[PDB]
Amino acid sequence: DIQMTQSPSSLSASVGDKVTLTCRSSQSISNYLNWYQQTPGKAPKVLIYAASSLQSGVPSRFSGGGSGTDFTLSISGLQPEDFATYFCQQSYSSPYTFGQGTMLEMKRTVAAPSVFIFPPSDEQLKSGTASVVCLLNNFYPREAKVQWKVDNALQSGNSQESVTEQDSKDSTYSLSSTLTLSKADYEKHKVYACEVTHQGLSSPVTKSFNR
Amino acid sequence: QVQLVQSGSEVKKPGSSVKVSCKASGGTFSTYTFSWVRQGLEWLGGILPLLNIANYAQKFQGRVKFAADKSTNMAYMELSGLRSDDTAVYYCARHSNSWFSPKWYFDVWGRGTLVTVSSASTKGPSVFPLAPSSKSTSGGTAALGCLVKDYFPEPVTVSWNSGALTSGVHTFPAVLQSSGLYSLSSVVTVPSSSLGTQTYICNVNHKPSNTKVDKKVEPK
Amino acid sequence: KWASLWNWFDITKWLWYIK
Repeated sequence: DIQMTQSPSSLSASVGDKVTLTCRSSQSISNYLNWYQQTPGKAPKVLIYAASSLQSGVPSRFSGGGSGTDFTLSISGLQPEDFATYFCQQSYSSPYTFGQGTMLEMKRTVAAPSVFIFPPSDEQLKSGTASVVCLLNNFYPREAKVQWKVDNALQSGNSQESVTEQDSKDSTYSLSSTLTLSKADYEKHKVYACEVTHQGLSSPVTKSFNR
Repeated sequence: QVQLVQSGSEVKKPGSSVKVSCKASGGTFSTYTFSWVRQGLEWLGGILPLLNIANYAQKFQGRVKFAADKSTNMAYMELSGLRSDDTAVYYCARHSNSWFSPKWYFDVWGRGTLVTVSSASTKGPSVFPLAPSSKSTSGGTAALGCLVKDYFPEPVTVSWNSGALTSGVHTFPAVLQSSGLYSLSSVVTVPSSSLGTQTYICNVNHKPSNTKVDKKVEPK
Repeated sequence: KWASLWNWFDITKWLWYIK
């Protein structure tokens, strides 16, 4: 019954920055408010409880405050391991509700993707299907647009894409998009292309091949 | 160190039920309360093993049950009427003890139990090469990969050259296709001068189906 | 499973209430 709302949904920052995350409750919850940290593939872990008490072992650069409906979590000098997702959670009344989470990402300068395209393999074509893969490698920021074209006709509803988490080596992202057609449809066309739009590209880049 | 050990991954058809298990290790249940939280994070309910009392979120009314065996220090949740949107990781979590303060928090978490609800049966992937060519080169570096298509359920593990190749590798999160089967890709960037001299092999393991595939990825 | 489903008994705060 108590909605928890976090802002911002995502925050870009640098190591050593001071940041403050916000959580708001739809009803007054005194200071029955907890903050958790979560990294991909691992269970969450409490950092702050009762709005401002630091769990044993948590670095003192974490602090919390608030009482009623407005709450904050501050990190005074972000370290690399702090780049994670943070959830607030109220323990005031059932059902015990979590905020939607704030994800912290690392800043870097804009990086254009390198674009590669892969035709279907002979082994897949023998099975009767054709998947074409477009790879966008090591770009920043995360926002990117891929458009599949088959003989310059824009495709829709026959592709899916996946984006990696931020790379710890260089703070970039990578994206893979797969266009899947039947073997029969695949052999009726010649030019297969993916067009990529990104802030680091002055104009959209097209990678293509002829079947 | 009081820890929570959870039961293994589950695959369930819609309309069936699943029982997740959580064992307290390095300590007993004592006076503590233990809840299940799935993943946005959502509390389903919890149990006080000392008194054999449970609480539940109204959203799961008529669908959730809890039990505990004080001899084995194991707690259970049964979730019935399973729907495809019950697919989640289910964490068991201990509450901080309210004797010290009613302003409680989750102070111990299990590693989670993946519960996949779907009408699909277990199926191993097909593994296709993503061959390097002139369309996958960017001056001194070439890209190649493997398309790991049409498997169920999660997860799949991908390695390159039995672990000898790790730099430049990107293995992407799986996508769920309209068929209800998963698909992912794994790519690597290598020096283009290595293509005719270094062999590149993607190693794919899908434990649920006992599928193990090694696929050489050659230029053509 | 067969624990008593009693939402009127707050299992998260009962010890504090009972002192």
